[PDB]
Amino acid sequence: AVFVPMAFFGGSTGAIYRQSITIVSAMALSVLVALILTPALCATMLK
Amino acid sequence: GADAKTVQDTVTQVIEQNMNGIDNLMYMSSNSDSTGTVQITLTFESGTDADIAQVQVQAKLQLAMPLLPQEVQQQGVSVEKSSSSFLMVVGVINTDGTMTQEDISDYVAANMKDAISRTSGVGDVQLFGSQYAMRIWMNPNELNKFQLTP
Amino acid sequence: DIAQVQVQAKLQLAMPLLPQEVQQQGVSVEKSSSSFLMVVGVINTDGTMTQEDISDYVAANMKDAISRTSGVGDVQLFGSQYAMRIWMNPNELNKFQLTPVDVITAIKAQNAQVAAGQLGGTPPVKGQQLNASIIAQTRLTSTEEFGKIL
Amino acid sequence: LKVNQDGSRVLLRDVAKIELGGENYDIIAEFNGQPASGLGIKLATGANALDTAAAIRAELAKMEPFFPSGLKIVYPYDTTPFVKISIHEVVKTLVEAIILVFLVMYLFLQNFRATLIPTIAVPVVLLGTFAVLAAFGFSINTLTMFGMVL
Amino acid sequence: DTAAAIRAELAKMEPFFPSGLKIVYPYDTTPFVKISIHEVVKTLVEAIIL
Amino acid sequence: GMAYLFVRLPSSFLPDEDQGVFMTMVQLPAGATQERTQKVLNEVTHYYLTKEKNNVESVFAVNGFGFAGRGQNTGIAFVSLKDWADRPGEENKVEAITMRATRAFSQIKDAMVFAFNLPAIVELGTATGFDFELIDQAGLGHEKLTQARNQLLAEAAKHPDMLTSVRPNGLEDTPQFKIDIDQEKAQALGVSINDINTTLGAAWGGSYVNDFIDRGRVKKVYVMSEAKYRMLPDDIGDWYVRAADGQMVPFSAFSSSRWEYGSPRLERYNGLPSMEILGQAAPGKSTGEAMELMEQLASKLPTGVGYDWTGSYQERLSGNQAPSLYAISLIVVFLCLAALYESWSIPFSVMLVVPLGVIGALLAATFRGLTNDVYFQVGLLTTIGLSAKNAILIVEFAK
Amino acid sequence: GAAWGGSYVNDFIDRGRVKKVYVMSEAKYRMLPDDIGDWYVRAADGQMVP
Repeated sequence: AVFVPMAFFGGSTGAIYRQSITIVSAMALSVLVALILTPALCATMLK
Repeated sequence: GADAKTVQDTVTQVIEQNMNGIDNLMYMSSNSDSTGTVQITLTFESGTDADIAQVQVQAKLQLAMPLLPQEVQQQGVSVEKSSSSFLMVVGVINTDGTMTQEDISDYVAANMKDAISRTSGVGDVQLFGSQYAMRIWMNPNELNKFQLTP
Repeated sequence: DIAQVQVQAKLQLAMPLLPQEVQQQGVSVEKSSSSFLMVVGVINTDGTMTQEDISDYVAANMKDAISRTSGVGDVQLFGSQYAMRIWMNPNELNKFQLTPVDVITAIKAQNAQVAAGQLGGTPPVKGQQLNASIIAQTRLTSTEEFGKIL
Repeated sequence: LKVNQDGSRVLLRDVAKIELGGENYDIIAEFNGQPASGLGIKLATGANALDTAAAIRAELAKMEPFFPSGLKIVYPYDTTPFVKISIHEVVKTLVEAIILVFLVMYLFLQNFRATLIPTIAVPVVLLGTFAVLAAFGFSINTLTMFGMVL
Repeated sequence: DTAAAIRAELAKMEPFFPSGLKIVYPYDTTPFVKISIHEVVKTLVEAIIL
Repeated sequence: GMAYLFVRLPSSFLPDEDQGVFMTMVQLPAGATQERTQKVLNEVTHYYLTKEKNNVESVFAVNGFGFAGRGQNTGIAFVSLKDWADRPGEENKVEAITMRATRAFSQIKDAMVFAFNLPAIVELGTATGFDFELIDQAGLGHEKLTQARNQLLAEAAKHPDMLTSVRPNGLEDTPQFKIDIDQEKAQALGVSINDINTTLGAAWGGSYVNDFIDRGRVKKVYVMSEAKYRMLPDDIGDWYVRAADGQMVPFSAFSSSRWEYGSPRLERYNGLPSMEILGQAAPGKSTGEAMELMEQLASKLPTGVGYDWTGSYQERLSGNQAPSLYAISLIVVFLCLAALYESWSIPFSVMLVVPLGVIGALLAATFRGLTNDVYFQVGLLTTIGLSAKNAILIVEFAK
Repeated sequence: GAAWGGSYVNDFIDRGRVKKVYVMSEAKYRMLPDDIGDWYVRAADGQMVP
């Protein structure tokens, strides 16, 4: 809600405040990795 | 040969009042030097396909090539994709079997240049020199001597 | 977009087979829409001018920019742009023994731009101090100047 | 050109000098005060930059072997190595940001296997984001690389 | 949209006109669009109210 | 404080970088020659060789080709600096190298040479940056346009306030050698005006005749004249055309010589004559203010003289843009913080951590001389996302 | 052809803008069939021919 709306850019500052989204594929993958897997690993093994 | 005023309204103007009915376009600019040269830039919207627009801008020309001098027709007209800036600038020199700054520009333009512009998406190549040509330097004193003109 | 081309340059293999009268005239390949939308009338109220004077100013200031503007298919002028119009009297032609061929030759001679070179040329003599462009026959301007053609 | 009265032949050499030289002497370049030409390639308005310049050396590579004596290539003004620095110092930056994250995970949790889950987390996320830009059209830009760092 | 910027180009032309040159507007389609919104979006509102 | 440390913090787009590669451009006055400009291109090549061995690997000078346009009045060297490792300090980096290069060329020379690093960018968005363009909308000529642009360059220079730096693109304006061929004189002696126009044209300027084959490849054949028979005005009469009556006739018979004042580069814009105006917003003001205090100067000019911008945003940079972007970033953030929360209080807690992190971002940026460019604008967005974090954790667990 | 129908000869410059030059005849010398004979071509022997 701060990143993708700021990627509603315009003009020669086109791919400038656009390539957020690059950030967010990464954020939603950090959520994915931390919703899959990290839950697993944590249980799988710690102490 | 043409001066600035000549190119201004023999090539430049003719193409400009025949540069219409084109999808997408913010503005148009142009230069017309005293060297007998002209160059128009038709800028388009952001994210416009340079492929389709490279045509469009031309053959919407052409309805105008017959209205130009026969000197300019046989010369190099061109419609290419621009990028105000170079990237690679491959210098070409001689060390051992020495040759001139004229001899080298011919070999560059008669072996490697033709293949470079063709290679992976080059917009336009600028030769730094000139390709050879059968150059003839008419003496006007040995022209009146036998009663003759150019 | 693609079909506007396609239909043409698949033409053109045919422009050389047409008369030279049609080549120099307005050939065109545009996008159609059997119907107008805006029809901006242009008149005079105070400083009165004719239905001929107005069609020139419309076609020499605003029309060139309209067709170019946001995706216009084709503009139809309602009148005509000005032109150096010459009305050959055939009685004052036989009077001096002459034809319309001699009139056309006189305008393609005196009314013509020429590409003269330049002082201190492109390959100069090392040590020249100036380099200026030479002007030659310039294109004619007014109705008086066409009247004084020999 | 002629055959004057007495059987004498006027030739083109008799009236004019004849050497093989450039078609345009308007420009001539030096490379450290040495006589030289060169190819100043300019980009194509959407082309893939470094990929274009990669195969500029593909075409050029096949030219090298058939050169006359002394002809050697040199490389001024070139953009390729700036790309090579923004990867080997971003992907370097990357690695240093992990290595330092690793020791902060050790100082707070002394467990060696606990300072490991987050070390395996972010390398995986990085990679998936490469695959998303590939599917959405983008490239490994100067921008998007800094986007992995932030 | 095309006819919107027909008045964009035309607007910059007006000021540099000789004496008497005035623009007039016959045969024009723009206001038919303006009616099919201010009487559809009007229709809309009346269908709620009722 | 968060405001004051932001309103005063200056605007920008993208930092100009050391690219291991820069260049410097040459330019000569009123109709200089190939010999004159090459003298300056040698002097330039040595500052980079003799007085810059440690920093410069090579030079690639080019005589008679500027980026302003073309002609034997101009020039351009293409520098290729030694790698970054061998260049250690700030002195040995493009900002400092082009600083004392511009100093040396403005000191011991007498033409016009500069030097400049490379806008990564493209060619635009200098920020506090400008490009007006004077258009001739009416039917006046190039002569009356020259004076109108001189009047707008003069008003700018006579009340700046809050200054401005404004110079033309390159109309310089040099003499041209006109030749009036009286046609009643010509056909009297029996010379065709065809013959005369291809005698003056093919001699002085050249004439592309026909193609031949050199060593397998097709090239061109040109025709002109030895250089010495076409250098000055007196060599016009050396050329003799032939008439119908098989006798020679000099050029001086039908020709008259006289100098004029024309332009070596006529520019146009949208099908009408035009002259480019390259200014820069002042060290005080910034762009939106400078441009609008240039528009009322164009309206104080003679009849049949308008204006139009080129091509100078059309929609860019810090906003205009930014605000509307942030605006929605604020209108959403509250939602999401409610799609997993409920109340009318929870989201406000997160929605005033915003300035906590931001003031520190402004401080460090305002501190070491940087600016609100692209990279600071996106370090901001991450900072609100990392405050959102932390804070949300404080809310989530406590609620 | 150039009398009755017109002939696009060559371009000139009116007030800055390039336009066309045309050649034809005053209207009265090309209205009806009898005005064909009013036009006299010239022959190689320097004398007029209707």
